[PDB]
Amino acid sequence: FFVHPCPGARGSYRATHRTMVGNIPQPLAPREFQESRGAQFDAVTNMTH
Amino acid sequence: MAEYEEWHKSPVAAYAASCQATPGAISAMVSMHQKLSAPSFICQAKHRM
Repeated sequence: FFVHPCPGARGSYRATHRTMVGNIPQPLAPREFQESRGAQFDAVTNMTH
Repeated sequence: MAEYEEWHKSPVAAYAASCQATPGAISAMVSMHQKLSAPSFICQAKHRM
């Protein structure tokens, strides 16, 4: 969400979709969580590095 | 070919696409070709497999 200041003098709230898991910020999806979520991507596909 | 006939059905190729290259997965394929017969079961239950 953000504030849209264009019409007249007041603003109104609008919204753009985040489209990804990674566009969740670091207070709500921290650095060691995205590391421990891609290590679960690894265990299911069983890819070879 | 129609794959409801051959000795290798679909989930044999689904195993080979998801392996690691470990030599324990070599002997898994040889242990995979047990033939599910009734006088095959005499062989493994004798040897405790």
